[PDB]
Amino acid sequence: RTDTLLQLDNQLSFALYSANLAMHKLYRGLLKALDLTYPQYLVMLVLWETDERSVSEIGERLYLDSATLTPLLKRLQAAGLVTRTRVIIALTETGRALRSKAGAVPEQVFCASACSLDELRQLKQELEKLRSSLGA
Amino acid sequence: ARTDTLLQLDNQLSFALYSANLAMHKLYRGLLKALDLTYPQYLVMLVLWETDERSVSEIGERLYLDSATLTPLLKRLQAAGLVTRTRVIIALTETGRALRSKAGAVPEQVFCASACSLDELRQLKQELEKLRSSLGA
Repeated sequence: RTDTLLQLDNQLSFALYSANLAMHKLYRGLLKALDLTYPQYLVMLVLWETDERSVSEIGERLYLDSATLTPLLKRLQAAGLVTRTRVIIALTETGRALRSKAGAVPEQVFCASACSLDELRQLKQELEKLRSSLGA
Repeated sequence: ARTDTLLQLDNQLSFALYSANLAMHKLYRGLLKALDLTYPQYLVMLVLWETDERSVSEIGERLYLDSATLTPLLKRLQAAGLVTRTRVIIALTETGRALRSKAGAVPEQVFCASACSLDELRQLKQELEKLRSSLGA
C-alpha cells in the first residue's frame, strides 16, 4: 500500500508551494505603488542594505542562479532603478529613493501573517533550517 | 526611523518562505525526472491518485489553482497518455495509474533530504497551512 504516502495533504512541498503563492498574491497588491514584482523587490532589498554588489554576490544572497536573476536585473535597469556595469549592480538615485516608499511593506506582511512575533521568528527559523538541509 | 532594519533581507519571513520553496523546487526537478513530470503536473497526479475522475474545477479548488493555470498542465498530461479528458472530468489511464507505484520514491527522498523528524515535518506543514489561510483571509 503506497497511496497514503502520496496524498496531497501529506506533502511538505505542497504546503510550501501554496503558502509561497499566497505570499506572492499578497505582495502583488502591496508592491503595486512601487511597480515591482516580488523577485525584483528582493534584489532591491539586497542593494538597499549593501550597494554595489556583483551579480554573483546577489545570486548567492538570494539563492538564485544567473539564468533566473539576470532577467530581474534587466527589468530593474530598464525601469531606471539600478545600473549594470562591467557585472556590478548599483542603485541609481531613483532606485535609492524608492527605499522610502517600501518602508511600510514589511509591517503589512507581518499583520497579514496573523503571527505573533515568536511564531513568525519560529516559522522563519524552521524554513531557514529546511532551506539549509535541502540545499547544497 | 531605521527603516533599513525593517527592510533587511534576513528579516523577511517571505524570503525564508520563498527560498525554502525554491530549494524544494530544485530538489523536485531532480526527483521528478524519473516520472518525467513537472511539479504542477505532479500535483495534479497526486489529486487523481487519491481521488480519480475529477472535474477541472475540483482539481483546481484542491490545488488552489485557477482553470487557466490547470488547462496547459492537463493537456500535457493527456499528451503523455497519463490522463484522458471526457466532456471537464479528468481520469487516470492505465499508464497514469501505474505511475503511482514508482512515484512513492519521491516523498520518500523528500523526507530524507529535509533532515526533519516526522513530527517536525508535519508541524512545519501545519504552520505553512495556517499561513496560507491567514494570508488569503
